[PDB]
Amino acid sequence: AEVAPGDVAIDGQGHVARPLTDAPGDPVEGRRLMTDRSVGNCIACHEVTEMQFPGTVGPSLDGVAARYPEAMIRGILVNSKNVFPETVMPAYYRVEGFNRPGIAFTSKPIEGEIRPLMTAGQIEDVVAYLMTLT
Amino acid sequence: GPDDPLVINGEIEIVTRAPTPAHLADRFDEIRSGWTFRTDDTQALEMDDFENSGMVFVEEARAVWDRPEGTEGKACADCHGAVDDGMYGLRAVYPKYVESAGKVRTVEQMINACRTSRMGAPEWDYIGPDMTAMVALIASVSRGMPVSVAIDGPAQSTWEKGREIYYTRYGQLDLSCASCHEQYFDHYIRADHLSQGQINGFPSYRLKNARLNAVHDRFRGCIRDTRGVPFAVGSPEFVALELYVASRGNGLSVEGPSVRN
Ligand code: HEC
Ligand code: HEC
Ligand code: HEC
Repeated sequence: AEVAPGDVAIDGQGHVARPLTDAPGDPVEGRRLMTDRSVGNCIACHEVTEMQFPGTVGPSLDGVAARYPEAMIRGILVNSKNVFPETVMPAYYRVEGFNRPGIAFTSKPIEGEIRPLMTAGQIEDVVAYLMTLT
Repeated sequence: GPDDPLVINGEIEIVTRAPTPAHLADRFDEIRSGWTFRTDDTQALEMDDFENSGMVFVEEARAVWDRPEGTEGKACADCHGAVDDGMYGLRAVYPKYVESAGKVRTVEQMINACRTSRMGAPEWDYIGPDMTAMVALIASVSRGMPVSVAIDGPAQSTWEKGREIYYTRYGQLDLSCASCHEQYFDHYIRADHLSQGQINGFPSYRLKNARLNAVHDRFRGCIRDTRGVPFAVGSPEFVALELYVASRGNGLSVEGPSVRN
């Protein structure tokens, strides 16, 4: 059972208090997804020294679990803009409202349903990994 | 380094840092060539045409310039003279309003108009190698001249359309050109050092793909890489975006063909 994009309970600060799925997050897979250029591609913008050639557009995620609550970290992943208005960080659990979305990098328009950049489970896996960053 | 001088062949001064154009002054303390964001080793490759692999294609286009092609038996040179004279200055002022068209046109559109209507020759594919080598030759003979594209008058509505596109978020990653090149220039995306995304050095010879890269080819790839659907090369949208992005670099010198990552 996973909470579908349209249904996430989102407080006023952009925090999301409950996991997006009832499956436990696997931090090992979380780690892989973040460096998977095909999925999270998070290292394009973020350094994590625990984990080459990280970008500097976003802050270092070293320590993120020591400074932000789990609910805030999850909120950042569901729709970063709810947490950081007008951020350049992508919204990984959004499926509506894009201008000219394409099928990955094929330049073809998405016709029919738009799937989120990551699934609920991929997000909880990533959250689980970030929570090890104390 | 970022603040080091670029001279080409020991002869051609390139302005690589300039005061921000009035239309953009709110956003940058100064405008900068993409050259200023490259490592010293890559910067050196643009300082001597002998080291600039882009200039091999330019030398080929210099021969093409003199070669009759098409049913009319003419070469560019038969109407325009020596390329160093007949194309002098042109790169610095396109895209521009063209009297015969009642529209803003790009250099590529002009070239294909002569190929078809004056030469009886096949159009060159807009971002293909033949076109891009000829646009690089045209750029090369104006190196060191300030980019000076008009943004008002009959070009205003086109410039405004391009400005709109520049700041529109596209793709499932939901990013505009400004997201990266204005907000985060001088930062890194993975190993790439973000520049201001200027086009005064186009067509660029990219060390990554070892070929010349047309402006609209770069633009197409940038929107693609937001996980988005680019506009067509040669489209009104990318003609507009090119005029606008060219104007973000007004005052920087023509540099093409430049060497970039
Ligand atoms: C650049 C296009 C980014 C990509 C790709 C990812 N993130 Fe990001 N993130 C980015 C920015 C610019 C910021 C700071 C907010 C701002 O807009 O100024 C962030 C922030 C985070 C945070 C919070 C960290 C902190 O503020 O100290 C987290 C936990 C985070 N980002 C996670 C994250 C993950 C897991 C990503 C891959 C799925 C990811 N980000 C990609 C920019 C970008
Ligand atoms: C005579 C039969 C021509 C041949 C052969 C080529 N061109 Fe041409 N070109 C021609 C005319 C009459 C004009 C218009 C001049 C004007 O002032 O209005 C042009 C124009 C161009 C331009 C734009 C020039 C400008 O001043 O703005 C370009 C970039 C151009 N032509 C390129 C070009 C090339 C690359 C050719 C060989 C493939 C070529 N022209 C041949 C006439 C003729
Ligand atoms: C971040 C995800 C980007 C977005 C959105 C856009 N561009 Fe980009 N661009 C990006 C990188 C990492 C690079 C290479 C490093 C650099 O020099 O910045 C580029 C490069 C360009 C260039 C080439 C610059 C040069 O040769 O000197 C151009 C002309 C360019 N980018 C244009 C451009 C436009 C018009 C965009 C909106 C459609 C755009 N880029 C978005 C990263 C990103």
